[PDB]
Amino acid sequence: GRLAGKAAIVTGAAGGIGRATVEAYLREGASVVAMDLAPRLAATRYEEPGAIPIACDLRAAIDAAMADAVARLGGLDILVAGGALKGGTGNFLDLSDADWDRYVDVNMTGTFLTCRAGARAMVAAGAGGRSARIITIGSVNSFMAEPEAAAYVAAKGGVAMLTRAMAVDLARHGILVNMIAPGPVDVTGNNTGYSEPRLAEQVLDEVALGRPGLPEEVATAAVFLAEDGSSFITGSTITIDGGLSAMIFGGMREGRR
Amino acid sequence: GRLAGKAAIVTGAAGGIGRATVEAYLREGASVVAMDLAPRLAATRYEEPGAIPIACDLDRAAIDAAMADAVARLGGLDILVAGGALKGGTGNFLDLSDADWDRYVDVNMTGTFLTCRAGARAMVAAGAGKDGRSARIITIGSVNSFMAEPEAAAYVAAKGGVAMLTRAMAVDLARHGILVNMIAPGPVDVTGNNTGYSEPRLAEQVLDEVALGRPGLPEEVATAAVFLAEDGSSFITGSTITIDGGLSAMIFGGMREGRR
Amino acid sequence: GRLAGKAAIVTGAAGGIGRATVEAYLREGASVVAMDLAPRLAATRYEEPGAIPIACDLDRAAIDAAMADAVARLGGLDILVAGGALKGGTGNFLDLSDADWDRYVDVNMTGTFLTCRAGARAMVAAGAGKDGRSARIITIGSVNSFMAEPEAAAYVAAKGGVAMLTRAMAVDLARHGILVNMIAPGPVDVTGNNTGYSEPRLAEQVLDEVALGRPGLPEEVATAAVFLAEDGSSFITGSTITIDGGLSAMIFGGMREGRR
Amino acid sequence: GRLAGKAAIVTGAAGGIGRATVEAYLREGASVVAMDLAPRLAATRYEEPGAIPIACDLDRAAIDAAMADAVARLGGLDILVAGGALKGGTGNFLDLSDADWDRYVDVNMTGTFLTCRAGARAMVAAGAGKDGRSARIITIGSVNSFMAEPEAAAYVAAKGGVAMLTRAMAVDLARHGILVNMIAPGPVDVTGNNTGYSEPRLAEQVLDEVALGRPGLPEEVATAAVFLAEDGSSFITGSTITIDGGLSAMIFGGMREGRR
Ligand SMILES: CC(=O)N[C@H]1[C@@H](O)[C@H](O)[C@@H](CO)O[C@@H]1O
Ligand SMILES: CC(=O)N[C@H]1[C@@H](O)[C@H](O)[C@@H](CO)O[C@@H]1O
Ligand SMILES: CC(=O)N[C@H]1[C@@H](O)[C@H](O)[C@@H](CO)O[C@@H]1O
Ligand SMILES: CC(=O)N[C@H]1[C@@H](O)[C@H](O)[C@@H](CO)O[C@@H]1O
Ligand SMILES: OC[C@H]1O[C@H](O)[C@@H](O)[C@@H](O)[C@@H]1O
Repeated sequence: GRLAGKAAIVTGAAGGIGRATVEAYLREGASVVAMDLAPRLAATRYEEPGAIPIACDLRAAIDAAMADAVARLGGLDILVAGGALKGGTGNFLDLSDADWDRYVDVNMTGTFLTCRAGARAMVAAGAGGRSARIITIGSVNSFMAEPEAAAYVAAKGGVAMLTRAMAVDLARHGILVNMIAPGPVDVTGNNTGYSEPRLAEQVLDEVALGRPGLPEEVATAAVFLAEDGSSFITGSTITIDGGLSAMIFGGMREGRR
Repeated sequence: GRLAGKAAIVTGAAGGIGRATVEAYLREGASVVAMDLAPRLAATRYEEPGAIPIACDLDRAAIDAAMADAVARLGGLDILVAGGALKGGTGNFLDLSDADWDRYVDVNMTGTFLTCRAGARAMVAAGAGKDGRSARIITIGSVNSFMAEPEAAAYVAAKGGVAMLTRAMAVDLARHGILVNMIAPGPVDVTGNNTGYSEPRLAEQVLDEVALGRPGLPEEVATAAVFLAEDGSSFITGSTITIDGGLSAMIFGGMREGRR
Repeated sequence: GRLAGKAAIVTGAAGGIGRATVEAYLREGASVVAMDLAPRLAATRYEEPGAIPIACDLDRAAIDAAMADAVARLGGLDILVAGGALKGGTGNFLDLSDADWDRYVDVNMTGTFLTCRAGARAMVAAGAGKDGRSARIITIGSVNSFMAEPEAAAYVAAKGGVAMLTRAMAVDLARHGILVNMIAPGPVDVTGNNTGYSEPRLAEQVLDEVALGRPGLPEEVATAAVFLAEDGSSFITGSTITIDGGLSAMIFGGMREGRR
Repeated sequence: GRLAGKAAIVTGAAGGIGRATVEAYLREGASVVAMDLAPRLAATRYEEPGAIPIACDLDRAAIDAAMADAVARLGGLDILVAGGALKGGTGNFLDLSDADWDRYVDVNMTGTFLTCRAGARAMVAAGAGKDGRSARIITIGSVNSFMAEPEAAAYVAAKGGVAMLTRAMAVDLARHGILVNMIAPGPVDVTGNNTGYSEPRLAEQVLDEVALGRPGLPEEVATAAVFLAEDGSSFITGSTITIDGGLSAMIFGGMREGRR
């Protein structure tokens, strides 16, 4: 396997993308801690065996969970920071302090705290001929805004520049740092995530491939960015969006018109 | 003047860029509130007359109070320039403390959010759009909103936050007659002394990395704040004007003829 | 006027954006050559007086001849706006012919290169930088310089070409006192008739994809050509000013309140 | 192997990146045509067996002939890597000749267009999509697709062209079951000798501007060509994978701890 013998922590590991990443990592020979909220971990099953579940709460909690995870793995080669609150709130005019703080604190500051803890553990465990790997999960919303979700969109721009600042500062310490930017991803397991009629029409217009992605289609990039061969890739984004961010006036194309 | 009769609030108005913007706005016929920390306002003079100083503190209670007072004194609000910002690095990301992280995110990202939400609500209350013309929000980000300097992860992250906040604001506020854009400065000498980038290793890297081979002046950034606030810029929203002497356009600038 | 005493060439000067730029430049005190095809110049009127018409054809021989004549009549060159462009799509990439490819690349990419090389040489010959101020090259790209419309691969490719040409020119010409920037318009109605984007499916997609919910006017683009040509923009080079009503800032605009 | 049973054409297959890609593709179970100039193919050896060499001249007649022959021998086409490219600078933009311009645009932009149009038509003819899996076009651009090096305006312009071509292809070919992406390498040492970036001023600027402080190896780029060609990458189209050791992510790298 392409990750044979590597120690990995995946946060948000109960959710769609996090879950698909745990499974792809186990399948490629890694030892994997799956970190998420206690209830969620309780309620999930993985199609691959070997996952070490560890409950956490995306500051004291984060440090405790990360220390425990590194203790059980005997080190740390790979961090996938997949923990994230999703969803919109309404127009920016009515955006409350509580909604702002929740998205910024959970998504931006939570990812910072997790990645600082991970990076320090990687250095302590001797990162660097080969390099440790930090992988953040951002969004096409790290670059272009959806309506009525200013707190989530701002946080994602924060995560994108955090990723680049981390790449720059951690290069000397033998750690490579990159982001994965998914477009729409159906996480229902049911093919019902984007089935609301107006939403399904706009997916057909705005995504070149005309559909949402599956979690497995994102996890594959997390393997690519964790493997030995990706040793000159740092500070970059792998965008996984079926052409969403590449296209304008996609509603006018042949086949849609 | 190009801003004749418009009501403007400029935050960070004691600092270099904020100060140059207050002066350009007064020169172009606007009524201007200059907002900054009380001490700083006390210690500044403007080369143009008419500025209405109002002390503020980018808590949240403070921001609302200062904005309400500002709008009361202006009799409305057409233009907001959110220039308040903590600058500077801390050290390597490995040693970045919770306190430094929180301070940059809370002051630069959340402070800009709180100021812009207050501003936007005041603009709507004052009838933005009603005569066919649009109110204007202008945020000051940085080349660090797109590319990272070393040893400043908290500041760089916050600037990415401000860049996407700006685009989310543009999208949501278009229906309310408000246009929202960012100005992204590269290196800007704010000493008044031409000494801001004079440390020898730094001055060498400015010569290599900036195509024009020098730092900018605050006035060179203020000119874009006038452009983005004027009536003519009525189809410009969700965009960035980058003011960096070619920094973000160039790679291997140390190899160019004249440098090598 | 903001361009008082400056010598400017505007190419594509019969067309919408080029015409609006000639008029804004005359209104701001510049001496202006209007360059375009002979027939088109014959068929156009400007709402401002003073334009020096000069026919051209974006041969290479033609471009040099026209530029030499223009510079002779102006007595120098401070400002070039390279607005000449073939627009329009062809069909799916699978069926894109050699003739359509060559025509879009040759006219839009190479024609902009030839015009800007001639302009830059003339600017240096006329002493660009000598008075501490810089000459200015302004290219007209598109949102298609960064994101692709369907069924227009030749036009889209050429626009990405022009975007990178612009940056390469910024880097190489900084030492010669010339600043180089691009303007990237989104949809612009050039009918004078409010009928450019009136086909019903198209009008629906403009409402969905443009935050301001309409096409721009030529005048809304020209305003940036003045900003980029004036003395105050002296630290701005290698950049893009995007004028698209939020098109490139937004995704899933069809879902927003007021549209769904 | 991850490409087991797939038919691939790799152009520029004698050169560093193209060679490393042919080898990685053979190692992952693909049948591979290696396309390049006749002399170069004659002079190269691959560390893996199975390559089908086919001479070509990125010569429009030549391209079609070589591609028809390649598809005939493979019995179809699942994967195209368009790696053919002229590299190198010329001098300042002011002195850039028509002949250098045309050679870079014609070989790098137009040659990539002709190759990819041929490839895409073959892929459709061979039934791309029928089994629910998609054919794959991979273009080799550069960090110069986005930011300019000095003294290489023709090469840089062409790379911006190839970047936007890639996106226009992604958009138009999605309905035909083909995914299209670019790989953007930073500095890559293609000497086999660790001498590519050894000139002292250059080596110094690589240390300053690349976060990893070195050039890449061809193998470090080829790995992304495998990723983009495999079945798992089925939601990735219109994108860029940048492989540059942090070059495009960083500013003022010369100031970082360990360098200053
Ligand atoms: C606001 C929000 O939570 N957006 C989701 C998803 O709903 C979107 O489809 C996707 C990008 O379109 O971003 C996100 O992953
Ligand atoms: C970290 C920080 O505060 N950066 C400053 C300044 O020091 C830099 O020169 C400039 C970007 O280069 O950004 C900023 O305006
Ligand atoms: C194919 C083409 O020429 N595109 C035009 C115009 O049709 C579009 O509306 C505009 C914005 O997409 O780009 C362009 O200026
Ligand atoms: C001039 C030129 O052809 N640029 C090449 C290469 O020489 C550079 O090292 C690389 C990184 O700048 O870009 C390119 O791939
Ligand atoms: O010229 C300074 C330069 O720093 C880097 O090398 C790159 O990220 C460029 O984009 C930036 O412009």
